[PDB]
Amino acid sequence: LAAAAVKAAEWYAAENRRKQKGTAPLWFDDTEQNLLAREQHVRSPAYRELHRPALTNAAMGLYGGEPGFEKAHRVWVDPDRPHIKHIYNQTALARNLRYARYGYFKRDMHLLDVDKLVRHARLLPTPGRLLTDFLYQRVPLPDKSCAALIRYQRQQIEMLEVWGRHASFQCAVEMFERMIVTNIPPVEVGVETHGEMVLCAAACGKWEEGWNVYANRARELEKESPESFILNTFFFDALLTLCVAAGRVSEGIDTLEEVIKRNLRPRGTMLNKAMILYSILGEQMSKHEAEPEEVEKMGLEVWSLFDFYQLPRTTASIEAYMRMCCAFNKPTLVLKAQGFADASDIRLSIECFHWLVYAIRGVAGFGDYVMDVLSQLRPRGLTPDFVLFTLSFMYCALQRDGELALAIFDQHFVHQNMNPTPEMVLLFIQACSNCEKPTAAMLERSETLIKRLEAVGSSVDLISPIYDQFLELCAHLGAVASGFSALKRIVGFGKPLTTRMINSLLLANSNAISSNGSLSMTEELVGFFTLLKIRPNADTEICVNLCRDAFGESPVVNDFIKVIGESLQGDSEKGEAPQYDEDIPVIQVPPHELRQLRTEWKLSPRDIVLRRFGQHTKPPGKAALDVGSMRGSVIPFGRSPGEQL
Amino acid sequence: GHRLLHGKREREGSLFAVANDVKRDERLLRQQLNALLETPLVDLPGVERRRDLPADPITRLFFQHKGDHALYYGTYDKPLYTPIYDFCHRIREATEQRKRFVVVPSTIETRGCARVMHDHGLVAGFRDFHNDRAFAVELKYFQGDSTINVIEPCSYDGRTEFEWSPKMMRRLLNTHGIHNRLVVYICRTADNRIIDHIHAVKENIGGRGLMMVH
Amino acid sequence: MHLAGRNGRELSVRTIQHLFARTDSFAEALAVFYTMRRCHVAMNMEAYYSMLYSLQRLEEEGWGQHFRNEYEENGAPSEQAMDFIVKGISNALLPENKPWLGRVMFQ
Amino acid sequence: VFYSFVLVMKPRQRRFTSQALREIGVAVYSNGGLIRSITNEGIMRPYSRFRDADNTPLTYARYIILQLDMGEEEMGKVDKIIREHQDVLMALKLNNLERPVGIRSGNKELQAAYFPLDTFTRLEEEINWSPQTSADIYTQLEMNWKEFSRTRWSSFLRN
Amino acid sequence: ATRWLPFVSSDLKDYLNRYWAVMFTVGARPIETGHIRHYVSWYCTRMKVVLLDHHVYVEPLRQQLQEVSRTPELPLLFVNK
Amino acid sequence: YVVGTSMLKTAVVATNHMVYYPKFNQRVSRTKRFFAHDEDLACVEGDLVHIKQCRKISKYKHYYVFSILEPNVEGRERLKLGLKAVPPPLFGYPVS
Amino acid sequence: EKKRIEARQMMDGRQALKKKHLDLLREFHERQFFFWYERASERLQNMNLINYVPHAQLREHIDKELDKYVAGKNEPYPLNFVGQMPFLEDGDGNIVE
Amino acid sequence: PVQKKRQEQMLYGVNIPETRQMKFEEQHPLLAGALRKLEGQPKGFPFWYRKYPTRRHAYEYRFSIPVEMLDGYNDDVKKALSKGMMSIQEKQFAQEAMYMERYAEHDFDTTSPAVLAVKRALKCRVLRNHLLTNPHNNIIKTVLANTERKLNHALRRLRKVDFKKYWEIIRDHDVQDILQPPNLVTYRQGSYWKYDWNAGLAISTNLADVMDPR
Amino acid sequence: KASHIRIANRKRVEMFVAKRFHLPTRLATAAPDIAAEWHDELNPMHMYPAIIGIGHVQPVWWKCAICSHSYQMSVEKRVVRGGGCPQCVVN
Amino acid sequence: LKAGLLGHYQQEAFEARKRFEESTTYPGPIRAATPGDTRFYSGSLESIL
RNA sequence: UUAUACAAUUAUCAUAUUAAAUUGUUAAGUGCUGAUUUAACCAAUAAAAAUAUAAAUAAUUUUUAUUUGUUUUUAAACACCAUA
Ligand SMILES: [Zn+2]
Repeated sequence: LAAAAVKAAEWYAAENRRKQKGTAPLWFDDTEQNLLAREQHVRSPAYRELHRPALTNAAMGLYGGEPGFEKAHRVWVDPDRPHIKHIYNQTALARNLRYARYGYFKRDMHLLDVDKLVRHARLLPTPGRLLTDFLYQRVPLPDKSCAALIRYQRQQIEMLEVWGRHASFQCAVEMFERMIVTNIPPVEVGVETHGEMVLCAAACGKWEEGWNVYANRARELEKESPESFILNTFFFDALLTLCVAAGRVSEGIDTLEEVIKRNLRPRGTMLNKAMILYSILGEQMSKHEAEPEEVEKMGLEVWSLFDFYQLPRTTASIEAYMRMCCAFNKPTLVLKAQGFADASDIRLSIECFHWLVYAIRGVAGFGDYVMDVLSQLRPRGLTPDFVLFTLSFMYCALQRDGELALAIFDQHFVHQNMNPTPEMVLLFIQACSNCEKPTAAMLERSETLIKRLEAVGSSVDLISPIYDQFLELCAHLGAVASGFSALKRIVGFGKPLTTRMINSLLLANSNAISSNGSLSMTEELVGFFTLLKIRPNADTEICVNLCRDAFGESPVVNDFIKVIGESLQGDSEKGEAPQYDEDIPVIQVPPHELRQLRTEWKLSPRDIVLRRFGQHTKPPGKAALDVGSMRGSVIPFGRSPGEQL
Repeated sequence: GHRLLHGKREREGSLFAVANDVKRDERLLRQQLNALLETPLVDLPGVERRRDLPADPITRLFFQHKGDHALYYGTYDKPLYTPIYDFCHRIREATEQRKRFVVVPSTIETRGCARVMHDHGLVAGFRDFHNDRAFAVELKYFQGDSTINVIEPCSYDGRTEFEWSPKMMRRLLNTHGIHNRLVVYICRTADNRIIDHIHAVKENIGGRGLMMVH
Repeated sequence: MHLAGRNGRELSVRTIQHLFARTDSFAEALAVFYTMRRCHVAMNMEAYYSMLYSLQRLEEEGWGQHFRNEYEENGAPSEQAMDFIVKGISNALLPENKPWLGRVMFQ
Repeated sequence: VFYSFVLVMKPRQRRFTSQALREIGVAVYSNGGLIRSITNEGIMRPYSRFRDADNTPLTYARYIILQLDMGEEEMGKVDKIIREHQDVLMALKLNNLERPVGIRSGNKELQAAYFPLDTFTRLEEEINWSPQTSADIYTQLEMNWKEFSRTRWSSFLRN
Repeated sequence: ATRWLPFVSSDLKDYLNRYWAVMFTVGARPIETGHIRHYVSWYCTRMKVVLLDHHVYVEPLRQQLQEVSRTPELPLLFVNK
Repeated sequence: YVVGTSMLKTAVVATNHMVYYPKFNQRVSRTKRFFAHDEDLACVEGDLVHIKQCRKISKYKHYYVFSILEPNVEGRERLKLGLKAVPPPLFGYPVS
Repeated sequence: EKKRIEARQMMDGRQALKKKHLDLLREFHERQFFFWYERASERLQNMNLINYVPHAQLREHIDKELDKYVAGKNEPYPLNFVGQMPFLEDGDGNIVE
Repeated sequence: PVQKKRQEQMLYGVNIPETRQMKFEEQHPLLAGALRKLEGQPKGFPFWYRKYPTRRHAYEYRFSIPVEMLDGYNDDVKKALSKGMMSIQEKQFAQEAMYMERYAEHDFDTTSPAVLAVKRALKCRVLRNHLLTNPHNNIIKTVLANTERKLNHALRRLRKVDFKKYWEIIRDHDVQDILQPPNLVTYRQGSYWKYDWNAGLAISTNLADVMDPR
Repeated sequence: KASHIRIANRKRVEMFVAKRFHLPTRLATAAPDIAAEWHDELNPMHMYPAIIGIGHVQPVWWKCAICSHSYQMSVEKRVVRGGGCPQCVVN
Repeated sequence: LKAGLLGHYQQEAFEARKRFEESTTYPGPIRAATPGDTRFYSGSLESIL
C-alpha cells in the first residue's frame, strides 16, 4: 500500500504544481473543512452573544427590588463545550433536568441540530417516530440530519442483543426508504447517510445487505453526480468496518487501496482495521499450511503508513499491530511494539499483554520475561485475567518447564484466588508432567487445582485429559498411591479408562520401587487390561518390561507379556504395526479465540445518571423528618401517655 | 487468599439455598438439616456449650447441652416500629381482645422486659421463651378484667430514643409525690441487663428507657 | 447386564450391595462397575453410593494387605504404614473423617 | 422453540398452492429451522368470508397446519413472510405450546409447578385435541389391538 | 385477600354447609322461583338461587337433590342443611 | 474523608459533628470542610484520614494529615490508569 | 480481650457448620436431580417418534399431503382437525362434489 | 413465586416431589403425563451426573439438557434442542450462567457479591434494552431505576469486599465510570464516601496486601 | 393504544405512519405503469407491487413491455432514479 | 460518622490485627531510624531566632 | 399558662393507589377488548447490600386522567358545530 501512497503523493504534488502554474500537502484531509467550520461557528459573534455568561447582580441592578431585574437572565449553554462547570443541577427551585426533554426542543425544529438532539435529549422517541415527527412538521431535512437519525437507530442496534437485531435493522431500512422516497419537505440522502446505513449493516452483520446494496447505491449515485456526491473518508471507513465485521479481507484491502489511490488522507481507525484484516489473513494462512512472505511485507506496510501520513497511533492501533505481528510470528517485533508504546504516551491494555505473552509462546527462554510482565502489570494499573494466566501456562507447557509454572502459580495465582478454568488446569498439569525434573510440590499443586476445579464446576469437560496428565505426572514421580486415588475420581466421574492411563500407572509402579512398589499391584494393573476390555499397547509392553525388571519374575506377568507380544506380532502381520501412545496436545489458541467468560453487557453511566430513559424512583412518601420542620416538645412516653377511650 | 464476611448473615454462616434472595429466612431449613444430621437429645432447650449453662440448679435441670443442635431452637416465627414499640402494641391489642397467648418478637430488650413483667406479676407466664425469634406471653386476668391496664413504650413515636439518668430513675420511683412501686418502668443499663426502676434506684444507676406498664 | 438394560429392570440397593460383596479385588469390582456403565442398567442413587463405598473399602483392604505383606520383611511398620493406618485411603467420594455425609441418601 | 401455525389459503391451483408452501418451507429451512410436520387440512367454508388481495370475498379456503422449531428472531422473519404472503388470508400463530394456557395467569402457587418438556416433546394434536380424539384412541394404540379388533365385524356382518 | 371466585361444587352437601338458605331452580319455572324469592326477601334472609340449566355437575346435583327430597321437583329450598 | 485534591500539597477533608436540640431531644449530625496539608501528595479522594490541627500553614490551612486510616485503592488504580481519582459529578450548583 | 476472642471463634465455628450443612444439601440436590433424569429421559424417548420433514423430502411430502382429499379414492377420507369432513377437489384445487 | 421461578431455573428436580407428580399433574394428568407408554431403550443410571450439580453447568442446550443425555437421539432432535432454538429467557439464563461459572466460589453458589453485581447489571441491561424498543412502559421505567440503584449498591459492596474482582469486571466490559457521584453539591461534603462507613465497609482492605502501612 | 390498518389486507401498520408514508408510496399506487412490468414469475410470492412500494433498495425482477426481457433492478432505481431495461437502452 | 458502628468496626479491627499477627509472621530485628523533625507544632507561629 | 391542630365553608397546595396492574411500533391481541362478561392469549415487569437503632441508611426523575397544541389532498364517517 505504501507504493500506492507514494504514487498518490507525488501525483498530488504534481497537480498542485500545475495549479500553481495556472507547503504543498501531499494528501487531502476531509475532516479539515468541518473542523474549521466548527471553529468559525464557535468564534462567530452570534454564538458568543448567545452563550454569554449569566449577568452579575451588580450588572442587573441594586438589591433586587425591581420585578424585571431582580435576578439574572436565562443563560443558554452548549452541551458540547459548556461555558459552565456543571450543565445540570437539582436544587429545589432551579431544577433543569426536566427541560432536556425532546418535547421542549420540538418548539424549535427548523433550527435544530439533529445529532446534538439525539446525543443530549432525554425522553427521545423511537427513531422511526422521531423521523415521522420531523417530516410531519416538514423541516428541510438535510443529509447530516438524515445521518443523525440513522446514527440514532444504529446506536439502538448496537445496544440490542445479537439475537434481536434484525428487526431494528429493518426499521433502519424502512427509514432509509422513507428518506429516499419523500420529497414534500426537501430530504437529502447523502454520502454520510449511506455510510451510516452501511455501518448499521456492519453492526448487525449482513454483509450482503450492506455491501451489495448500500455501498453499490453510494457508488452509483456518486458516478451519477460526482460534484454533488463525493465519497469522503468516512464512507470508506464505514465500508471497511463492514469488511472487518464480515471477515472479508480482499474487499477491505481494496477499499484502503481506493482511499490511498484517491488523494485523500486515511484515518487511524481504518488503518487499524486494515491491520486487523491482515492479521485475519495471516491466521487464515497459518491454519491452511498447518505467498505469506509478501503478505507480511504488505502488512507491516500500513504500520509504516502510520508515519507516512502523520497519523497519531492509539492503543487500538498498538493492539492491532501486536495481533498482526503475532499472526506473522514476530515476537521480537511485538516486543518492539510494546517498547514503542511505552516510549510514546499511550496506555497499554490487558489485551496488549495477552498478545505480548501469546507471541513468545514458541521461542525458548523468556521464562523470566513472563514473570516480569506479571510483576509489572500492577504498577501499570492493570490486573491479570484468567486469559492471561492461560497464556502464561500455555508458554510454560510448550516450553515444558514445570518450575516456571509452579512459580507463576505460587507467586500470583493463589493471591488472585480466581476460579481456575479447565484449560488452565490442563495446561498447568501438562507443563508439570512434560517437565524434565518434576518435584513432589507439583503433586500438591496439581491435586489442589483439580479439587478446586471440582469444587466449582465447569462446562468444558476436559476431565479425561486433565486426569491423563495427572497420571502421567504420578508416573514420572512414582506416586502409585496417588494414581490409585485419582482412579476413584475418574470412576466417580464415570469416564472410560485409557490404555495411555494404565500405561502411566504401570510406569508409576516401575518408578516407585521405593515408594510403595508392589508386584501384586503390577498384577492388579495387568488385571485392569485383561478385564476392562481395552487394547494393550507397545508402550504397555515397554512398561511391563520395566516393571518386571524393577521387581522380578511372576507367572501372570510373564504370561501377560508373552500374550502382548503375540497379539502385537499378529496385528503387525495383519497390518498397521506401529502404534504408540499418542501425546495429549497443548491447546494453542489466540487470546481472541480461547473462550472468554463475558458478554457485551453494555451500559452507559451517563444515561444512568441523567435518566435519559425517564427512569423513575418513587419517593419514600414523607420520609424526611427534619429538625427545622418539627414543632412540639418531646418527652419520654409522650405528652399524655396511656389515654383511654 | 482470604475473603472477609461482611453481613451478619455471612458472619453467622448461611447457605443461601434459595436462588438470589439474600434475606430469605433459612431458620427452618437449617433446623431440619441439623436435626437429620444426628437420639441422646431431649426436647428441652439446648445450650451450645457447658459454661453457658444457667447458675440456678433448677434451671440447669431444664437446660441441656448440645454441641451445634442448640442453635435454631424454636417453634414460632417473628410476627419501622422498633421491637419494644411493636411488643407493647401487640400486648395491648391482645389484652383488649381478652386473648390468652400473644406471640411477640424476642430480642434482648423485649425478652428482658417480659421477664421483668413476669417478676412484677403482670403476665401469667411464657411459652417458647428460649426462642431467639419470637416467644409467646401468657397473659393473666383476674375476675374477667386484665391485669395489665396500660402498657406503652418510652419512645411514644417509633423514632426518638431516650437515656434515663439515676435522677430520672429516682423521679420515676417517687413520681407524683408518692412512693411508686405500682407502675413499673423498665430500663436497659449500660451492662445490657434490663431492670425496673426499683432496682435501678437501689443500685444508683439509670439506662435507656424501654417502656412503662401497669 | 445387557438383558437387564434392555428390560429396563432397576437393580435394588440390596442386590447391588450383595453383588459387590461377592467381589474380592479392587480390579474385579472396577470391571463390574465398568460393565454396568457400558450396559445401560438402572439403579438408585442409594445403590450408586453403596457401590462406591464398596470400591472404597476394596481399595482400603488392598492397601492394608500390601502394607501387611511389607511388614513381615521389614520387621516393623513403616512411617507410610502408620500414616496409612491413621489417614486411610486418600480422597474418596465417601470419607470417614466426614461421617455426616450420606445420611440423606442412606435410610 | 416449538411453534405452530394455521394458514387459511385461497384455493388456487395445486401448482400455485405447492409453490406457496414450498416457498414457506424454504424460508423455514434457509432460516436455520426445522418443520416438525405439515398437514393439509382440506378445503372448508369459513363462517366469515375473507377478502382476497383483490378485495373479493372468498367463500372457500384451504387450511394448512404447520409445526416447526425455530429461534425467535428467524421465527419472526418467516412469520412476516407468511403474513405478507399473497395467498395467506389469515395465519394463526400458537404461542401456547411449551407452556399450557392459564398457569401464567391462573394461580401463583402453580406458576412454577409445570414441566415444559412434557408439552415441548409432543405434537400439537396431543396438546389441542380434536373432537374425534379421545383417550380411548391412546389406550387402543397402547394395546396391540390386532387380535382384539379382528372380531369386530361379525354380528353385523352375518346380517 | 384473594380474588373473587364463584362457588361451584358437585355435592349438595357443600352447598348446604356453605350457604344458609339455598334454592335450586330452573329457568322453566320462573313463577315458583319468584314466589319463593318473594317470601324469603319479605322475611329478609340472605338466600342463594342456583339455576341448574347451565350449572355444570348438573346430573350429579340433580340426582342428589332427587334422592334427598324424594321427588323430582327442581324448585327446592334448603335451610340449615 | 478526603473530598478534593485540586490544590497542590493540600487535602480537603469532610468532617462531621453533632448538634443537640433539647426541645426535640435530637442529635443531628452536621458537616464541616477543612483544608488539610499533605506535603508529599499521598492523599487521594475517598481516603479516610485522621487529621490533626497545628500551626497555620496558609490563609485557611491549619490542619494536617496525621495518618491515612483507609486509602482509596480504586482511586489509586484509576490514577495509575491515568484517569481522574473519581469521575467528576454531572450535577452541581445552578448558575442562576 | 476474652469476649472478642470468643466472638471470633464462634464465627469460625459457624463457618464449619455451614460447611457441613452445604455438604448435607448436596445430597438432597443429587437425589432431586435423579427424579428429573427419569422424567426428562422418558419425555425425550417419545420425541424420537416426531417424524420431521427433511428439506430433500419437503416437496414430495407437500404434494403427497395436498393429494389427501382430491377425489375418487378407495380408502376412507380422514376427518380434519375440527372433525368435519371437508369438500373434495377433482384435482388442481377445484371443488366438484 | 419469584423465588420459586428462579429456584426452578437454578435446580433441576426442585419441582418434583417425592411422590413423582408435581402440582400440575394432579389437576391435568392428560398434559403432563406421557400419553404413550413406549418400550424402547429405557436408559440406565447416569454415571456422569457428577458433572452437572445445577442447571448453570449445562446451558448449551434447551432445558439445560446435558449432552450425555442426547447420545442416541436423531440429529433433527439435537438441532431442535440446540442453542439456536433456545428461547430468550433461557438465553438470558445462559448469560447469567457464564458469569456464575466465572465468579462462583462453590457449587450451588448463586448469591456471592461478585455474582450478585453481575446479575443486577444483566437485569438492568435487559430492562434498558426493552425500553429502547418500547419507551412507553412506566412500570419498566420504575423497575429500571430500582435495578440501577441496587446495582450501584452491589458494586459498591463488591469494591471494598473483593477489589480484584470489581476491577476485573469494570475493565472487561468497558464501563469504568459506573461508580460515580451524582451531585457535586453533596459530594463536596463526603456524602459519597460516608456510604462506606454507614455500610460497614470502611475497614475492609487489608493494607499489608496493597501497600506496607509503615 | 395505537390504531393500525392492514395495507392490501396483508401488512398491518400504524394508521398514522400508514396514511402519511406507506399508503401513498406503494408501487401499484404511485407508479402503476412501472408496476405493470413486475415479473410475476421469477419474483417471490410474498412480494408484489401492491406492497413493496417505491424506495425498495433490494433488486427485483422486471419483465419488459417492449423487448420482453427479464432484468433485475431495484425499485428505487426503477422509479426514482429512472431505471430502465438494459437491452432496450442497448437497442 | 455514625458512632453506633464503632463497636462493629472495633471487632473487625481486632480480627484483622489477629489475622495479620498470625499469617505473615514476618517480624524481625530492624534497625530503627532517627525520627527526624516535624513542621507541625501546635499553637501560634514561632520566630526565626 | 398553646408547651396538643375537635371541627369544618382562605385551608394552608402537590410521590403518582401498583402480577387483580401498566405497556407492545421492531414484539402480542384487537376494529378503539368492557355491548356480553366480577374470570382475558403472548412478551416485559413481583424477591435479591450493610444496619434497627442508625438519629442524612431516599430520590430530585415519571404520568395510565382531562384539556390544548402539533398540523390538517388528509380521516371515510358518527357526533358537535354548521375545525374537531
Ligand atoms: Zn426491454
